[PDB]
Amino acid sequence: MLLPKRVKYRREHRGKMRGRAKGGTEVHFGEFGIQALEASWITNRQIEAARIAMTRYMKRGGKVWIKIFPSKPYTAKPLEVRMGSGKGAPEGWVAVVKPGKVLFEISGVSEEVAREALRLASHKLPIKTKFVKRE
Amino acid sequence: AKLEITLKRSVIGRPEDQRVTVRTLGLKKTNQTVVHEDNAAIRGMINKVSHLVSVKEQ
Amino acid sequence: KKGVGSTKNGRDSEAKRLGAKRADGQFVTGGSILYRQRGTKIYPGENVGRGGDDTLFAKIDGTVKFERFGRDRKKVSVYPV
RNA sequence: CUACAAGUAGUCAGAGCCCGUUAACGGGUGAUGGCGUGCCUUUUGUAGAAUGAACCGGCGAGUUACGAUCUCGUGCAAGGUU
RNA sequence: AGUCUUGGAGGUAGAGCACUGAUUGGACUAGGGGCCCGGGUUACCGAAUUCAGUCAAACUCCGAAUGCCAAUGACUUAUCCUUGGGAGUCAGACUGCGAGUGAUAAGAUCCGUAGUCGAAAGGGAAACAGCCCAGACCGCCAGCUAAGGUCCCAAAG
RNA sequence: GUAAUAGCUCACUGGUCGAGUGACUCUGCGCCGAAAAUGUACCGGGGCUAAACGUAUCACCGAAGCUGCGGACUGUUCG
RNA sequence: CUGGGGCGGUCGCCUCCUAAAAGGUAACGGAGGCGCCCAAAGGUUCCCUCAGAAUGGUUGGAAAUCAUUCGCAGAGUGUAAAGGCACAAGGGAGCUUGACUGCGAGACCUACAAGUCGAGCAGGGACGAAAGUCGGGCUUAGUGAUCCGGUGGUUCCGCAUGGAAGGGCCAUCGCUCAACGGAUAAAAGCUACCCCGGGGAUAACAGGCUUAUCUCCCCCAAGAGUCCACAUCGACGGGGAGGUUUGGCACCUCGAUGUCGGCUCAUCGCAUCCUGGGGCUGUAGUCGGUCCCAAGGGUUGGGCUGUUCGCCCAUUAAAGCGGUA
RNA sequence: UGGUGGCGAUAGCGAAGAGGUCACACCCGUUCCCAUACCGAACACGGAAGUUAAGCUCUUCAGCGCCGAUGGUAGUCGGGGGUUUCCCCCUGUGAGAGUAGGACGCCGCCAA
Repeated sequence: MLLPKRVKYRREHRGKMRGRAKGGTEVHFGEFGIQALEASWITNRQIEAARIAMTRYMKRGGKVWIKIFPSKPYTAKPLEVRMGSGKGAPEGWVAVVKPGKVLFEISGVSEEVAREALRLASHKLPIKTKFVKRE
Repeated sequence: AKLEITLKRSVIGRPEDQRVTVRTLGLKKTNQTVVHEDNAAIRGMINKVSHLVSVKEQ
Repeated sequence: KKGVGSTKNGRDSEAKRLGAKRADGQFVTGGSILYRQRGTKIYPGENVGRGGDDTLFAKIDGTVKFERFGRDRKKVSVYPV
């Protein structure tokens, strides 16, 4: 459950996930990676689920290199409450994702193993994905 | 040169700016032929509209 | 039903209508102001003066022109006929 | 004119039938077809399942005095008026 | 007033890391261990530095489109200013776009912007204030079209 | 498969047989995933395998738009 | 004010974001500050330039002070932030009080009230040789009307005249009047004993939109299951349906839509409780579990509680879940 | 050469070299003007024995920094469309980054 240690503002606007990514569109730390085909917010619980999934499938395998970090916080008012009276309290932390963006990489491991692990992770994630490799 | 301009389409539901460009061309009714000269200003104007208008250079 | 409150972030100052007030190539009278600001986004130039509020005014009549102090720094000036 | 037809009730088209005018592309009915959710208020918006009216008739709501001001007009004009 | 031209201010979108903050991995390493004789080894941790990489409404080395302000003339269009008399309005709605709050839920709410309704009938969307097309002096048993449509309800393949 | 074994299979190999047969990327249109309450009930209906979808072409219909003809009024310029 | 009201919180001013590249722009939107301070922290003249790092060096120490090279700026700028400033607006020294009087072309902002800038003229000065700068501070907040009184000054008036009282003009003081454009110099509560005028402009029921929540279904599958993921369960995570819950919004209804439970009357859906027909099984049989098709019919009587719900007794093939204001 | 001004560091940083009889500097001493919170470092005052080392000028370079195209892309006014927390099509516009490359200076006035 990743966390930014320190932040300026505990409360931010949400934002808009228009367009494609700026960077991180291609694997370069590792060999076999995964990228997105949509745009969405992703949570520390999602990423750690995917991470531990692939690492359990691999059991010693090489290196991973996540390519993101949930910097963004997201609020949520308490339950059964009218509107207004200030912005809701923070709940967790979020990473924002554009399409064309690489999320997880892999090295030290064969292609079939990598593809299967990333499949497993994709099923923990909400969005549509693609298997990718380095050029 | 000269050119005729006609309202292929109406202004209702269009912004004031291009509505007034039309009225400045001298157009009050649909399918209204109006003559002007092949001046760059007017050409820029009909470019600014370009979707209410049909044009016929003489 | 529940009960909540205490936003304590609910104010802001009165908007002060900064920016330029006259344009390049525009004729100007003596004493007219040109660019309200805070500090110097823009400096004065010829026949132009700064006030205690860092505001720029024309000392004479003339025409306005904005330019640059060489690099990354701007200027105004009034040039008469 | 009407007893296999649904209709804010009319309108337009229209056959048949009956008449014959303030004599003119006339009148009364109207099978049948098409279109069509009343009036007023108040509303962002009412056919409105929001309000009011059973119906008919009558009565029933922005005026008068004084003063100010504007316009128009008339008369007289650096003088007008009681 | 509109357009064309010219010149301006303005730091948004976008993009980027030069600042501030957040952040991934690697290299080296101060230093601190554990191991041997003040040293001598360790990949046991490891500062800073460095390489490469991601991110930002309250961060910018940069920076548009549009819009805004003016000048010149050109073309076109006629509404503009002042003074005075008289008002009404200050419950707005939806739609599209950009934003916020919300759960990037609401025919939600609140702002900006353009339109329509309001105050606008007509044709289509089955019906259907706000959508698409389009603006009603009146008549005509004439015609050309828009949106939308052409097997029958229902005009047209 | 056995408690272990055993046993059965398989990879793989050779033989017969005589033409295609197997992995992947992208992409169009589709299938499942798919349940609710007076009655088919998310084409308006009939019904449609073209009367659907996609591209292109020409025709036609289609409004109180526009035009034509004729009247009324207002305004501007000279009836 | 209020996403009904009440309670809470706030009420004026300044800075930033939201704000959509002029300006402006809301919300019980996000972050922070003010109700001052300096008689030098002002003016002028002249001077020079920071923070940190590495070296060396008692006490000196990681960290004073020290020389030392690196060093646009990482410091400072009275205070919050933004803008801006290193040719200084930052830091020192000398002399001084322009933190002046009368004014003010012309501009900005603006409903008004008001607020802001301002060259330049006169008088008298300060610093400087001189040019020349100085009408407070680096700019932006640091404050409030009028009436009423008070103080000082005044070639103003002073009810027959002279004076006077008193008033006027000028300067100035007195208010968290903070609910900060201030209703009074002067003011808290209950009403279920209540009343009038209005409202669906605004709440409770129901309806509607949404579906966070609720119920149900599903995906990946680690793992449990002696072995074995998928007989049955299914973690961390993910995606949907429904519109029976708690709710959110306020769209009809306040010129009246009666609101829990129960009785009678039924009716519909099926995500089926039984009955019927099947697949799989960690199904020997009997009984079962789970899943699939099936809504034809049926789906108990009592005790307690107003109760719904629920617990209990005894039965039943079974004692279904819901919708219909 | 020296002085003095103008133009966005295309002027700078950095490395390497060359020159100074004139000139500019460095440099020699405080008796006076004046000064150093310490003082002749600096500021002032006077001087010119020697030094091109430094500063200053002139050459070189493209390591740093700086400038900077074209094309393409994002974005986008406008128009239109669609399975619409977004996406797509069209006229037009059009960056940043990354390149190509440019550049270790251009222009003036005075004095010998």
